Amino acid sequence: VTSNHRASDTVVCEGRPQVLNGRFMYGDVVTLTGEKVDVYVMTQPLSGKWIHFGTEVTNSSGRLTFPVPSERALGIGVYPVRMVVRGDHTYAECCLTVVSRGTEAVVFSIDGSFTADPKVRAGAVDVVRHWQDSGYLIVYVTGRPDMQKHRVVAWLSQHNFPHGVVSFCDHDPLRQKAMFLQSLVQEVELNIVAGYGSPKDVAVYAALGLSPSQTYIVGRAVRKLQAQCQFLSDGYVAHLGQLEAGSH
Ligand SMILES: [Ca+2]
Repeated sequence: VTSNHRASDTVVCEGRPQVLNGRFMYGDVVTLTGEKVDVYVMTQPLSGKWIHFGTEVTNSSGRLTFPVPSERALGIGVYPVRMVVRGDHTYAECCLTVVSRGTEAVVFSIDGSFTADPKVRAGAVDVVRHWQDSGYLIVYVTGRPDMQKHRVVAWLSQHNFPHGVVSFCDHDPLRQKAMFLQSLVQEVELNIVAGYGSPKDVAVYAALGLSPSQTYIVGRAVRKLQAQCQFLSDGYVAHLGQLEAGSH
């Protein structure tokens, strides 16, 4: 019945082609195939005024790829995006983040970093907020399908987690996470300087090229992983203290 539309938070380096993606489903029992969707960008992020950028048609799997015209390409900043289904005026929302080349970022694996509605680990929000206030782009990744974005984002907003680029899976979640982060590093030209998560994430970060100094993992240390990461045995609050007195 009710629409369950999702639009991908898109991060892109300046000057580079800007491409927005979305998927449009109802109830994903129903797939919105072959329907016109209008793409809006709030080019003045605090104005509340939407600008129609163009229109695209969803494919057989309800997906949408919309290219931002070069004449309308957005400068460095974060811009709200809304994709409206013309047929019933339902919509999805996501942010377009345009960054300067070599922008430094921090990755958090949502379930493995933040959970213990699941309860939130103590001091997690403050660590993320610390990284953002220190000048780092926040990137949230999760193995969950974007079908659940509506629930995930809400959770993130409930605990007042800082605004960041949120990325969701379709398949193997680890290959997707690894390759996605790789695409951030090579095609978006981000400088990922630290990765957070649970033990299963170590491999992923290792695949990115992150050193064990830069890989923070929750829960007491595990011997197989011994030289592959830093364990946050004492918790996020303690970790925050150890960040604040510089350790990174
Ligand atoms: Ca969650």
